[PDB]
Amino acid sequence: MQEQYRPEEIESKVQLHWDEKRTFEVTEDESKEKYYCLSMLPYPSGRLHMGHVRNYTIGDVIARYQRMLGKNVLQPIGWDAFGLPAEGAAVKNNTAPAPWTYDNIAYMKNQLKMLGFGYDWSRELATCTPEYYRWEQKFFTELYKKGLVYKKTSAVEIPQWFIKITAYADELLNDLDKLDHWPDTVKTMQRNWIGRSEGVEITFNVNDYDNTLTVYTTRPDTFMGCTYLAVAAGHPLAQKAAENNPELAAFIDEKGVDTGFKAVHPLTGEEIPVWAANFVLMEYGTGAVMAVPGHDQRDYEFASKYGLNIKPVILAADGSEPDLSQQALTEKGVLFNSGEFNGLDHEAAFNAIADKLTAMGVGERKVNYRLRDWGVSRQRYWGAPIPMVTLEDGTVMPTPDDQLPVILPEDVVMDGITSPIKADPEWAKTTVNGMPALRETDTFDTFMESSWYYARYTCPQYKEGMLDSEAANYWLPVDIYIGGIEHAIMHLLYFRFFHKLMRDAGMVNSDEPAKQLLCQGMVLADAFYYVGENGERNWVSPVDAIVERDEKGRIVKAKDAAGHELVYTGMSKMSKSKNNGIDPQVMVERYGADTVRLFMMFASPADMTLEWQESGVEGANRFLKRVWKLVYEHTAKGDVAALNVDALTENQKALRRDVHKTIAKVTDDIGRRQTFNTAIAAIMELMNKLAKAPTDGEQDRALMQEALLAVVRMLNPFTPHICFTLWQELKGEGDIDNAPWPVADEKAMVEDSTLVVVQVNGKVRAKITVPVDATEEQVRERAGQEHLVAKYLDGVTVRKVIYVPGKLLNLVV
RNA sequence: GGAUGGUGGAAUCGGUAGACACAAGGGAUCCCUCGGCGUUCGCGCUGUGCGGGUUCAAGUCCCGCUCCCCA
Ligand SMILES: CC(C)C[C@H](N)C(=O)O
Ligand SMILES: [Mg+2]
Repeated sequence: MQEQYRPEEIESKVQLHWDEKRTFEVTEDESKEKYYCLSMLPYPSGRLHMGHVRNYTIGDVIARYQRMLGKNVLQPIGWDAFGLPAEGAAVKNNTAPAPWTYDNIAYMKNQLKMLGFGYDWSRELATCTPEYYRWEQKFFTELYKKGLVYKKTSAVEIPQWFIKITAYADELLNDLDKLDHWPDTVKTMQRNWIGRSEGVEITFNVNDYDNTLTVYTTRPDTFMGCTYLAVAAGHPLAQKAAENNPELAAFIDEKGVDTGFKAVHPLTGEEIPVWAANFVLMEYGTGAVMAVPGHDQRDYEFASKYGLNIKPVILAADGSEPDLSQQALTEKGVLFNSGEFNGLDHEAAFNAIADKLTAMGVGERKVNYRLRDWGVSRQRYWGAPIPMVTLEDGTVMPTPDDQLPVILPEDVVMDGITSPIKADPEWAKTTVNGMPALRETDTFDTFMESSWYYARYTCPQYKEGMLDSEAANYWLPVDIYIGGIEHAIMHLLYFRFFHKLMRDAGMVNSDEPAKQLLCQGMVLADAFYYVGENGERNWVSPVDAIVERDEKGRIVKAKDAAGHELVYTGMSKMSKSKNNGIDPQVMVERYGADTVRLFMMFASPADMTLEWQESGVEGANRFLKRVWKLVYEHTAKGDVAALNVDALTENQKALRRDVHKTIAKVTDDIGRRQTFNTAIAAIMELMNKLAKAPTDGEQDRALMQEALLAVVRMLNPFTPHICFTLWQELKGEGDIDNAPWPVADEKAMVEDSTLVVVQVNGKVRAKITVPVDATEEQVRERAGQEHLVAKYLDGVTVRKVIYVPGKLLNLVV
């Protein structure tokens, strides 16, 4: 064994062994319990950033741990390879999107291998390849035949293809209650985004107008407080009046403008004015609202700006008429100033007033949803072509199966204005049923590829369909999905929906794609800036800052190499703007992958923010050098005898108890609690003890052998290169990757003594060690033999005692 | 959601606050030491943002407070 730990001499050799032996390649083995650990696949942007390293380190810890528990673990990797960034870069360089993408994949693939993530590389997918995207083209035609896809002109104004996600709204909503192992914050975000609401549609007659006008409200209980109506800019009434009204005609093309039209409030008989307003969405509900400025903030502002009546109809929480001098009272409450409805509380008032309007035939209950259909068309080159075609006679139909995939041409030259498949008017020309035809030139929203990759991983070379259901149903649902909270209302909603569409096409037999979602925290770093003589802030990398600390270590002044004085702004999100990014490649090359992985798992709980500190990375590196050292010194003395567990000293028994208690804690921390920082802390604390243990007698050496074999396994999911090597040095059986996770020996953990905390009136006065089965009377006796306790008992009376067996004695005195 | 030492963080049915690490400072990569005040080196007093309550006992439970356009 080498005396020096040299990650450069170890990491690449171990990594080649994983490739040569295909260690992490797995099949659908029905004799093993499966575990599917998935991390969100990266965009091939150029290089890994620290958030990738944290995300993928967390998955790999879990994947390697679950393998050591004896599960059959799938951990796949791939590339979300279409999208805008490659078009930018093709343009800026001499190039095309494809070759730039493929070069970035190679480079980042190598980075991921250098970090030693145990991926099933045989299942690696790049989404920009036709062997991948053909299936989303085929599935899209299937969706179209099922009635779930349509074309419409909208604005986000050009024609677009839409998938009917609103047909699954109620299921996407209901199923949130099955996702106990998703964070509440993500579930709340999706609930709010889907935005189901229960309201009322209300119709008014309008003076001098051939039609009625209808609004949607979730607050019909405030209807007697309605002093005006507001319509969206592009509303047919708003448009009708704008014909004989310059001001309004002027406004539609851009706050509000009086239509001049008067609506008849149907409960009070009063005429109220109809405005056109910019806060009223033509797309949601009817594109018109009944304005209640006393009780909706937005209506409150509009009324104020135009001097419209503000009428109070809801009492304050304490029963008092509200102060609307400042703002709306939005709190639901008891009605007043509302005729027959006065005194009714919210729920009663909602239903009373809905019932009346329904009976009068001017309103009705209505469920609306904020969720819109999913616009999947993009006027961009670097994406999967939409498999639709237009015949000469005008009929739009799917691309015929015998012309799928519709291949995006990769050898193109970009001009930066127009898509090459759009600029070359020959590309669109095709033949269907003899009759000539035009194929769609738009490409899919890139969220298309990421919405099903997690399923394709289960059968990545299957040629007979998007999925081989037997394989998909073996692996799915994903057991844990790791990726950031920022995907909550886009990818994390789309992948739920696409799972359900695949279920309903018969391809999978489960309702939800992932059991647990773990959202890892952001990685932060110190940020500094100086003010140039031009008054501009120039941000200086903490890498490049020279701080100087006070007597206790607080930063109290700082400069760059150029002598500029720096203001310290604390820890912040890594970015280009603040100049505080840390390149993970530099740190892997400086310290080795194992150091980097360990620091990132150690520094903070996975779901909390992580503060990068090079001094912590250095600390992680030193710890690994201490582990290396202990194993070097122990293995230098050769083979060990069998441990004799019955003849151990009390000191030996305590160290062994510490080894096994550590096994139990680290097990519970990694597997149940998912607190990896405290797992590592427990291993460090044990390692400190082990470094102080004798190692000359045969028994001391057998005990050390057992401890080190346990420690190297426990560290392995974090630092697998060093551990792979240390295990061989210890003469552990086979490769560490398939060694069993240590299980704590209950006999080793039995205590023969226990520590009792002796309090006198609630305040600690001693801590005594007694035989483990000492009785309450014996503990008491012992407690009063302690001068430190007795001096608080001197000439005073014990009123009672509290005893928690083997733990605590409190003398109340 | 949060608030615990100079910092990151620990404390898992209320029961030894500050594990582990960093910074630090000192001594010879190994040993210590380390919340604050005092110390006869045994400990004592005090302490989890502030105020109150419950309890033999509160970081943990209760109440109040201060602070980081979808109709
Ligand atoms: C799952 C995808 C939307 C993830 C994306 N490729 C990213 O790195 O965030
Ligand atoms: Mg503080």
